[PDB]
Amino acid sequence: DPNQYYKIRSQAIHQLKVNGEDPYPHKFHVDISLTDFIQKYSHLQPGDHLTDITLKVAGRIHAKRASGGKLIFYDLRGEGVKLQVMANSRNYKSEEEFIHINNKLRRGDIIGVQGNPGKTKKGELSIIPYEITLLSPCLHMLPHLHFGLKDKETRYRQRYLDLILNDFVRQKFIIRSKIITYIRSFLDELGFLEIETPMMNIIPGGAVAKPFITYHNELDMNLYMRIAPELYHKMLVVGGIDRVYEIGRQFRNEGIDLTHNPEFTTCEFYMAYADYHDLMEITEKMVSGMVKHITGSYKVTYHPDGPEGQAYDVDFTPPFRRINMVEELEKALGMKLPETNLFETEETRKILDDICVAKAVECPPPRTTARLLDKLVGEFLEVTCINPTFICDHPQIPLAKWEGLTERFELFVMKKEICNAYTELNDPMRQRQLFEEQAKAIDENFCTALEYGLPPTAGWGMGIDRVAMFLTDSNNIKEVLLFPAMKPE
Amino acid sequence: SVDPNQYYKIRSQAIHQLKVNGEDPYPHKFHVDISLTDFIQKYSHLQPGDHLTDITLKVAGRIHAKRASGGKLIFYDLRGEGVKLQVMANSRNYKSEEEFIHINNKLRRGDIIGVQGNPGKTKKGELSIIPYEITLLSPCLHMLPHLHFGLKDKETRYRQRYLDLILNDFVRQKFIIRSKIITYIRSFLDELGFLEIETPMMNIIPGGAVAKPFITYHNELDMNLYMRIAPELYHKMLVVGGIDRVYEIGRQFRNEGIDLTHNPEFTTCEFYMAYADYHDLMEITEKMVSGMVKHITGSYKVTYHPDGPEGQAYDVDFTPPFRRINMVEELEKALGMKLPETNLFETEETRKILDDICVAKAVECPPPRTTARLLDKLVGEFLEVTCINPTFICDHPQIMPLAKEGLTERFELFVMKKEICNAYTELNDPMRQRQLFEEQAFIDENFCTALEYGLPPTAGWGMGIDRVAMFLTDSNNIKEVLLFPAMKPE
Ligand SMILES: CC(=O)NCCCC[C@H](N)C(=O)O
Ligand SMILES: CC(=O)NCCCC[C@H](N)C(=O)O
Repeated sequence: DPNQYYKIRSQAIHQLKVNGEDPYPHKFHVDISLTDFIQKYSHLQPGDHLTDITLKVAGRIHAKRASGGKLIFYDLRGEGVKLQVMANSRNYKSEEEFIHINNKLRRGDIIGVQGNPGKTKKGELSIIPYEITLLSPCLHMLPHLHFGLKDKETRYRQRYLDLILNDFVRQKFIIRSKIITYIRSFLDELGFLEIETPMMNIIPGGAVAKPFITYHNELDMNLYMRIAPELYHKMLVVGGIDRVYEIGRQFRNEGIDLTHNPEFTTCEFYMAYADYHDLMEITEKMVSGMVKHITGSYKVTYHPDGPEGQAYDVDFTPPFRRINMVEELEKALGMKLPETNLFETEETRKILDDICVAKAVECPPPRTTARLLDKLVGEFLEVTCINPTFICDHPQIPLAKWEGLTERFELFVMKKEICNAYTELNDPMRQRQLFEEQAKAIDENFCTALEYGLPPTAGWGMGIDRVAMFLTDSNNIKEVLLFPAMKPE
Repeated sequence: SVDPNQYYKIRSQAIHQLKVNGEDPYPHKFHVDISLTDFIQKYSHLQPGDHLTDITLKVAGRIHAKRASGGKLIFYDLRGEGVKLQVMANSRNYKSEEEFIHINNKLRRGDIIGVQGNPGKTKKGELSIIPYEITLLSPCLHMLPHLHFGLKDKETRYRQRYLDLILNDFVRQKFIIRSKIITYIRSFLDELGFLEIETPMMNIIPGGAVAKPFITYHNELDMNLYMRIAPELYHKMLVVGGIDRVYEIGRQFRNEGIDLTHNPEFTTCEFYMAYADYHDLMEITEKMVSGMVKHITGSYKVTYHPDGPEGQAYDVDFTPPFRRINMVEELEKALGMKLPETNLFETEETRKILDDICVAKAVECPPPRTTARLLDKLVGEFLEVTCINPTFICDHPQIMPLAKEGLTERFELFVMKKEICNAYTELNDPMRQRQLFEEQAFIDENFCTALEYGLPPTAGWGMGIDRVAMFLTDSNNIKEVLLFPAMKPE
């Protein structure tokens, strides 16, 4: 069993220490990465052996296949590449020390290799070791070679084991970092200032979201983990920093599952003297440019239900489809809806309720205008948004800006919102009124800031984790979080 | 005269009157054709008296000064993006004389406005825009300080950062530099093949030690969580997983006192590199720091005022190579004497030798006068305060960790007598680490298990972004480099 293997191996390692062969006190200086070792010496023809060149490589042993006792082959792994170590007893420092190192090494051990490049008769590039050094043994039993960790729960609870055994996982978080790095580069080149704003607030945000509450001792007061940096960003726009963005963590005290995590990453930027239409060009350039630069093409494949399930083609080629919500809902329903400034009335609500019935689009027991419109929008518009599609001018039925239609777009990809933009409010009187009525159902410092004068501004937000899922062909959030929150063992 | 509250009430009335009259400024939208900065670059070559009636442009900004020059002419000092441009509102050139007076009498100091007009330069030689139409966009409802005065009261600057940014341009340039420091680090490490990662800020076990943590309660899991102080354990688990070069520039949290050099949240950078030791990271730190200073500021030489502008100015020279000193030997050379052999630093006999030394050289040490604390004060007064230029101080004795001949393998880089970053050779013996976590006043068994799968020889590196931003913005408290610093209750 795995526990016995662990007890046996830990004993053998303890014995190596008392014998003065402690593997850990060693430090190993690599002369060439495995990736570069391949590049330089992949041109050698079968049977080559560069006796003159001695180099030091390191990596993790994934396979050990003997060939009589005079020859052992190791599958040395690292950086996502493979390199064969052909341990030939003749070529080792001595026969006695060749036997001794092979006796102690097991699958999974970290080792450094000093030897000469070369290609075997079968033609696979190798390094012929003059000396192999154990640097850090693997004390636990790993799965059988071509087996691995299929159990997602284990993969998520032991990410280091997941990366040791599954190369596709490493490529995911490389993709994740390239997304964040691309956003910074795109926005920096537009003159945006990357900023950091408080993650702990003296009062909870004016938003529907159960918060993380923590207590500050010296202040004798509770602090609240942030849900978003918006109000800090607009205070800086008032201060004269016209273009600000922040790619940082947000916190929500809610339920954990395959699509929700208590901490997650968002990007927000605010741009003075812009409206939601100006941000549509920017969103199209960034998102499309991001996809092509990272993946090599404008067309991506996504598996909403797993590799075995259906596969959707997603075409990020510009221009992205644009739609005005009400007009397209009318065109999709084949009927004219009430004029947009009569959407608060109870007569319009009835009409929507009837429409949902007549087309078998059932609504939550709360059959309101907001909910009947939500499920109509979802069933007739959002579901058709396979390619990147801007959905704009949503009915108010409360922030944003104003003939009954909100100044805004949401960008949908694979039937889901990945980012959205708003034209911002700057009337300090109106912003105040919202706060005080919201507080009966307030940020005094932010109201004051608007009293000094916020210019016309446009806001923009994106959920990074969702974007990482769609571009890594992942269908749960635990695949794109290095150490996802997990329910108790 | 008018006090600030009365000004606010009058202005609020006036702006409400504008809405009553169908002249609401806020719903107005204004697209800018060119930024004030590019405006100056593109038309500063013009000569005095010029007026380009052939070009109409839309600029915008905040009114800082309004100077009437007769009944038909008004001058506005318009500022934005850290630059300034004069608006010469000549009633003759305005759309109409009646609209000209109407708008100018609404406008006050601090109002945000959009200007549509022609470039030009007056007879005195000030580049200006000649408005055809000025638009009120967002009025400043509060009274600002007089033009050449401002906000010197530090507390008001920190509590109302927007007003500090409106009135003080040196404040904008500080946070521009701050952002360039972080961006430069990302660029430097990204070139060396590092993977920028994100690790949990919320832990289920209190991390580290001697760091009172922020505690928060997760409702669904019915459990307490702890805000992180360092990402280190998560990083090394990723090195175990084969990601050999990782870094994270993120926020750390300490439940501590709030003062001019302590903030409950702060930014650190850490990276871990497999198959490297602290020596390998010395050349990396040197290149990164020297190149950073020169790139951002234009030279290796920086001037720092640790006591304020009207204080001693220090010349800090980042020219490579940085001075390197081994702690014990240079301490021996500075004190002019031989110290006990390094293996004997845990003996009462060594503690008395150091006590006798501290007394003989008037190195005050507050009880308890242990060896670790006696050595720290001797080092501070004979080495650390000598390090004006960037200086590596290395091989500190162990009596002064879970780090790695009685001398731990690390270097601290000191600038202006204080540590800006440090590096350690990491420990990878799992059997050791499991016992070393058994220091108390908990144990991360998940991290102990990960090491049991095998961590290669690794080296860690850590830097406080805030202190570095302080030294490069000529700031001497931490609130100057934090956009919204924590402030005691008002
Ligand atoms: C008016 C408004 O909704 N402001 C919020 C910030 C701007 C929108 C952006 N998409 C966001 O909230 O992230
Ligand atoms: C051995 C040790 O103290 N490790 C801690 C993490 C590595 C050092 C790094 N410079 C840091 O603590 O930030």
